[PDB]
Amino acid sequence: KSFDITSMTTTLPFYAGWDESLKKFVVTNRLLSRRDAGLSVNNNPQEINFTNPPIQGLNEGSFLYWQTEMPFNSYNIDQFITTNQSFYAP
Amino acid sequence: EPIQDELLKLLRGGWVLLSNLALFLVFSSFLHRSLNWFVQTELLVAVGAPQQAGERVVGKFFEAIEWVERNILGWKLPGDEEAEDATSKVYEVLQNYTPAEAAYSFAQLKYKDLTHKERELFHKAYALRHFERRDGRPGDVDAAELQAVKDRLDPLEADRRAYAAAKAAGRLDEYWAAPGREATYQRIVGAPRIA
Amino acid sequence: KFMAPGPLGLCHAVPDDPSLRQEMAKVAHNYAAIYRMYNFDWDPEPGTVQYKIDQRIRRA
Amino acid sequence: TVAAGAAIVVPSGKQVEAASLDIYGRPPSQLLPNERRAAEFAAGHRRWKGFVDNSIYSWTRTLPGHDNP
Amino acid sequence: KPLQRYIPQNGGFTWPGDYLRLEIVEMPKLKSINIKKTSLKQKINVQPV
Amino acid sequence: LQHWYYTPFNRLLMKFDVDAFINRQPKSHFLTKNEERALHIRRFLLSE
Amino acid sequence: IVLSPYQYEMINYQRMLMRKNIWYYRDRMNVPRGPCPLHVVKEAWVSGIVDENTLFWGHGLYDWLPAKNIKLLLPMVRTPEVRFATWIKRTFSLKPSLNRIREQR
Amino acid sequence: SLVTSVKDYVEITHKLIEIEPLKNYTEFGAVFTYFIFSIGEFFKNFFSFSFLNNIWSIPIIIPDIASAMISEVSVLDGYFHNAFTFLETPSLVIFEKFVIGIINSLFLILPTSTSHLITLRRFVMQGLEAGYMAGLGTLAGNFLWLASIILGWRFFVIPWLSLDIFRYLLGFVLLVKYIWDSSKERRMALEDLSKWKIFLLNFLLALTEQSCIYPFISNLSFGPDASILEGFPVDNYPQFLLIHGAYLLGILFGSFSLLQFTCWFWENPAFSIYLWITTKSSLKISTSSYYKILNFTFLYATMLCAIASIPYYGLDYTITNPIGLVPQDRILNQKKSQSDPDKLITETAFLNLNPTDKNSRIRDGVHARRERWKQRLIKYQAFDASTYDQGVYDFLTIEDLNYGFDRFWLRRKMRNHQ
Amino acid sequence: RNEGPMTWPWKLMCAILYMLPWVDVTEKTVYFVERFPAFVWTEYFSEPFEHWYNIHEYAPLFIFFATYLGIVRNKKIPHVARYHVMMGVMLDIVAMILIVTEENLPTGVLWTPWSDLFYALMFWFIFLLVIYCLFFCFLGWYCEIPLISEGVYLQIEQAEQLGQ
Amino acid sequence: DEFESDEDNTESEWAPEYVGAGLGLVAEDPLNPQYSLRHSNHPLAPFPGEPLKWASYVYPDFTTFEGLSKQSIPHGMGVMTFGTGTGAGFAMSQTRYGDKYEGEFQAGYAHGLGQFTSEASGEVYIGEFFAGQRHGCGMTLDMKPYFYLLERGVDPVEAYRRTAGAIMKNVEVRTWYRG
Amino acid sequence: VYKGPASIPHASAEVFGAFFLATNTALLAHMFPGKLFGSELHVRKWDPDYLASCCNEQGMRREALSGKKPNLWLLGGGPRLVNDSWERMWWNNLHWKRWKVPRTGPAFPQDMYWQ
Ligand SMILES: CCCCCCCCCCCCCCCCCC(=O)OC[C@H](CO[C@@H]1O[C@H](CO)[C@H](O)[C@H](O)[C@H]1O)OC(=O)CCCCCCCCCCCCCCCCC
Ligand SMILES: CCCCCCCCCCCCCCCCCC(=O)OC[C@H](CO[C@@H]1O[C@H](CO)[C@H](O)[C@H](O)[C@H]1O)OC(=O)CCCCCCCCCCCCCCCCC
Repeated sequence: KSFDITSMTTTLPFYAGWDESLKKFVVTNRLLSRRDAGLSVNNNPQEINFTNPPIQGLNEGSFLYWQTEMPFNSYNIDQFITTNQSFYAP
Repeated sequence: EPIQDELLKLLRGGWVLLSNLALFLVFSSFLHRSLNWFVQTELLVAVGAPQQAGERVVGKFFEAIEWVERNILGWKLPGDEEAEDATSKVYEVLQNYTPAEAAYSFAQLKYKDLTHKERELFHKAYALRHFERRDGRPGDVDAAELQAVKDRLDPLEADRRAYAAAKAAGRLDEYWAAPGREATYQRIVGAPRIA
Repeated sequence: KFMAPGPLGLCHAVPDDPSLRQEMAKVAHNYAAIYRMYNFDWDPEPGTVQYKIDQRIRRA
Repeated sequence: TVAAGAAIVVPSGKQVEAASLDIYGRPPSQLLPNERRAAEFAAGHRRWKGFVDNSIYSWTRTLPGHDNP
Repeated sequence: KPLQRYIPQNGGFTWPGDYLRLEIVEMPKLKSINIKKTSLKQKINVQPV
Repeated sequence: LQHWYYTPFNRLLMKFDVDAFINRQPKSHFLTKNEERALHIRRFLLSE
Repeated sequence: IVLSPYQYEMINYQRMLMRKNIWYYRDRMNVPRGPCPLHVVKEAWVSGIVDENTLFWGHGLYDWLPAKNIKLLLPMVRTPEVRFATWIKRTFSLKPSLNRIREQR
Repeated sequence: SLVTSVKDYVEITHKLIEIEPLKNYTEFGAVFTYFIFSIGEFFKNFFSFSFLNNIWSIPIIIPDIASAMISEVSVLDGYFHNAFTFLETPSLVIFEKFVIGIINSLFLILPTSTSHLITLRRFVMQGLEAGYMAGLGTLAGNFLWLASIILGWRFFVIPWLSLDIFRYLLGFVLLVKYIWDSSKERRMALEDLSKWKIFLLNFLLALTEQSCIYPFISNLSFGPDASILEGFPVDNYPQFLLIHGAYLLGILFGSFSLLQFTCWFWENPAFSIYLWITTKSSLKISTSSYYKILNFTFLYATMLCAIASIPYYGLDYTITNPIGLVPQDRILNQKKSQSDPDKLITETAFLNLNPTDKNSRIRDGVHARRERWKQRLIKYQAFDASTYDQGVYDFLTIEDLNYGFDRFWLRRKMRNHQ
Repeated sequence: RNEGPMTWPWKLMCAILYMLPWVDVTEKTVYFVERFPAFVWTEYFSEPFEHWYNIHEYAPLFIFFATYLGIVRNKKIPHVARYHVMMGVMLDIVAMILIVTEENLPTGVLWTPWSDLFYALMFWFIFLLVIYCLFFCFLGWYCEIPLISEGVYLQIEQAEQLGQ
Repeated sequence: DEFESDEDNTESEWAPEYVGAGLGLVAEDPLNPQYSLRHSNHPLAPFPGEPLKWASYVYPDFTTFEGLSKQSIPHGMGVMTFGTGTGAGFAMSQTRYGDKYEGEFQAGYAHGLGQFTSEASGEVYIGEFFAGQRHGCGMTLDMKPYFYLLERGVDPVEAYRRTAGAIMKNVEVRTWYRG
Repeated sequence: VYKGPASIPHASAEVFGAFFLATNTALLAHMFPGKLFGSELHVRKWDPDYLASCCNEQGMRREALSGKKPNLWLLGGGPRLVNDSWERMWWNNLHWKRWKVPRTGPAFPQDMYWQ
């Protein structure tokens, strides 16, 4: 008997496009890496790095804008409300 | 009976229907917007102060008069300086009233290796920008020192991007002739690079 | 059209890449494992797992 | 009103070069489409403020100070 | 109370990555020199930092 | 009134519509209470 | 089958819970396919793209199940027009094509 | 759109903070300046053809393995990996596609839609030539749309499909004008311009979205497809051209043959059924009141075809989508002036309301309606009218809002004597 | 006798007077909107109209007397505007007849879902009549309702000579 | 009076039960242990009001969640990809852009069984999680030489043939207490 | 007996009768799918996304067989040339694709429940 009880399958959807090395029209399941999807685009030989699509920091105005939309929140802003600060340090 | 006459008559009928429906919707929108003011005036009558409601109505007329005086003619209308100081914008509150400890840059929590200078560079780039600080001009952050700090932390991603850049051009053996690339190939993969 | 899960997929040709057919066999194996948990035989054959289970139920 | 306002608002090429060269570091026709419109708007807003200051506000400030509430 | 849902939203009056930063906040603005003091229309209710 | 709300004379039209709807399924899909109990028992013994 | 009033009210309650459902199914590559309201499910059933053994998910379930084992899905799908058109498509389009593709390869 | 122009204006005013700050967002000089500039550029682009010089298409380039999802690539017992890649690839097939085209054309002309009803009304109330031109109009419009899909003419198909609300309004205007013309029972003989009118009506109705009565039968096709609009596998360019041309010619030949059969049926066999109804039936009806109820039945059927899509869509999709909004847009929930919890835009405040949202009719001083169904839940909007997958339930349960005796018992103040 | 067309202020006044029967049936909207959510905007549109038509108990009787004595009999006003005013009054009377009918239902029917169907049909029928008449009022045309519009024509030609 | 002359104290008011993973409970019905979950917020508790929903979320930091949700909270099964910030109860220094967790979620935390994968460092962990914090038995692999050689244009079969033995010799199997 | 000046159009009572009966019948036909002589009432023949996907399929296949690199045509529009976010660059096609579920419809319940 095998170690696996269920089979591990790749679970990626397919799409059509040009291959540039085979030089052919191809159906494939090769998508762009998640390490750089959303950060950059290449619509020319030159590359555009986008300036604000992931937020990389937060102040009180932008925290008030995105208060119920974040996956986390830190102590750094929540010091200044006493019930929240008691939740962090009981 | 010609096609042109039928299209023009259809166009005129559609225009008159749409214009009258838009006028009805504009009146209904005004009637939805202004209900609270009429309700407060009616409550001021019904509480037992019938003379103060006329003051509210003529105050609305006098507010229209004051708007005409201030905006078209341009007169001072004294007391406006005390009204201007009562309110402020969000970025002005950030410039004047907030501590620097109420802003962070996601990388002072992620990297423990950061010095104080890289910490304030990340703070000025991502936490409080040049419009959110008092003595802040555009171009405060260099974005070349920031790239150097972002390459010092996680250097292998920078190596991967350098490889992709050299492969897009024709400088691949110029990539491999850098003084550390063969050594890090030897360290990661336990055999020397045959190719 | 070979990817369609109904009768329309069965009458169409799978390409001759061996790794793709390996993947299709694995997906079908997982689907059969899901199917066996909800669909049962009325009269199970002696020597099978369901026959053993039914014998224990009757004994209980 | 639309054409009469557009005579006041719409700037010429020298205002657009002037509004581009101080807001941005670059001369025009070297910009993204969204950042050309900022220079055009700044030139038009400067024209509007200048017109209001020299042609409407030069003679309406005779100080009839009254009519408070 | 009806509890609030933590779903990210789309649209708005801004392009993504920005917030409304000319929004009016009831909070005063102090000039550098005060003389013949009277009062403030909008007060600073929480004074310590 | 909760008991009177569900009397058959008050639910008659519903009894027509469901009788159409449930008859669109294959006949072998109808099960006895003993059969559904037995199938539940077989499911968790197969898990063991 | 003679149903009790208890069974009638249970079917009606389940129909109330399932009125607004949007369905999804998996294909032979374990890839989920598009948003399926009930009429899209009927079109896919008539065309032969799905059948009663296809894995489905909707509200009320934790995991993906074959369509025959999901309660009330098949009575919702199997309209008389759907049954007639499914029989027409199976008899005169897909089975001759299956015999042709068995003989040709 | 309008929302995109507002976003661009807000971006400009945020840029102007470092140079010349504004008083507020709605300062009159800046708003007037931007309005003049934007309407000037809109008219400049409208005198041009903005659907002609813009970019609608992109090339698709597949990433190599070094740039792909590296953690998803696994090697299975050596020599295999799961990064899949495959190509899409006598005169009997030409004849086969011709015959399949004839059968699928037979599937096209089943009388289940709006245009077939208009053609039948022109065959009955008016002469043979009127019905012939109506049928020719549906044939030509269906052929143009089908050939555009088969041959892959995206320059027409995709910009035309992008204007969806305009297509819906065009269908409404055409049907309402036809209903008003048909309600006046006008009767000339037949002239060339009046011949071209009815052809143009059925041709233009073929390009819109219309109602159907037997959609699963009508969308059946011979062959392994979900519709009659899917292509065939071919090996090179002339095989593509010949195979799809043969299929299109089969569609055309079958459609013209069915039109000739319809004309032949409406010349002589129709009068046999007509005299069987009007003389051999035991019912006693005149010939001037049978036509009256026939005209009313045709009017009722085409009015139902014009009305049916109105409960189908909400006002979000038909109104706020052309404005430029997305579903559950952030400006539908934006409140004005922090300390005030009321919505900034009251014109769309009805969209996406929870049952636990407060009702505004309970404010003091308001002489609103009496709502006896809500008297025991008076602080909330105590009904559930939710859509696709947007239902939210917090201490007002699903059963209390819309099930059985719980819902019935909560609304008992409707049925007090007074 | 004025035979001219309607102009826009008469259209606006007639639209408000057509909002009156919607105000009189707007309680029963929930029994229709529950089944067809696309019409949920009809739950919220008429709220300030409900407020202003109930400022006093004697307000709608005053409105009916004022419109009948000052618009319908006045021959200088164009005939189609008087037609639309009398149509609004007749639709109001039809809605009040429906209210009288729903307040005399027996107690056995009132505790069944048949009452829910009756409420939904009340709202939907008045809403359909109002939408149809508002469409033809914004066009500026005559619209003929069966069993209603002939009485409207007779009442106009009766109110006219209501002097000699 | 039952409604106005009685108030609940803070320490004696009713709350839903905490059951954790849900194992080891006493079954009221021996044939149906799930019936014992009915007083809790466990993801398999029967009839929790609103249905469990298929959520696809993109957060402003570009963390994404895909999977089952309860009242918009990730609470069943699914996949979380990490953006510039963090998620699933992980600490901020653990994740990088493009890392992945797959497995069980309760109340927004990684809780139960799962797999953590990082493309940037090559670390793989398979095993148990308690409140996002790596608790119980686990297996750790370093897949960095294979990933490194794949990023420099080596086809995967040749890369696996070069790196598989050194990857297999360095597998670690351990017990973790709290991270 | 006086109706009007006859230069202002009069709509007949048959128009309202057809409108009234057609609205009520459309509502009843939407509530009961499967009972319209065994059928139901649809408001379109083909999904626009389905039609566009077929047209893109044939277009790129014809482009590939002619020896060129194929192009995908996007519903809503192509990209904007910006540099601040990916979502702003691809806003028009994203706006088309976000409206998928209400474009498919319907906005009323798909199955009948008896209250
Ligand atoms: C494609 C071309 C089409 C024409 C282009 C028309 C676009 C016109 C641009 C107008 C810009 C209006 C300013 C928007 C300010 C929003 C700023 C914001 O943060 O909101 C925030 C502000 C509220 O914010 C507060 O407002 C206070 C005012 O009391 C303060 O003064 C400050 O503004 C602010 O603190 O919201 C608004 O004021 C509500 C506006 C919502 C509606 C947007 C304008 C829509 C009007 C367009 C109608 C014109 C249609 C013409 C069509 C012609 C083509 C056929
Ligand atoms: C860029 C800025 C974004 C702005 C987006 C603007 C959306 C514009 C929608 C405009 C349509 C609304 C009309 C204004 C309603 C006036 C009354 C109002 O404010 O009510 C305001 C009410 C909302 O009511 C509010 O509700 C709140 C609930 O939270 C509270 O109860 C408040 O007290 C109450 O005021 O809204 C309506 O009832 C909306 C009804 C709109 C439907 C009218 C049917 C007619 C539809 C148009 C017909 C088109 C015909 C085809 C034409 C062809 C051309 C396409």
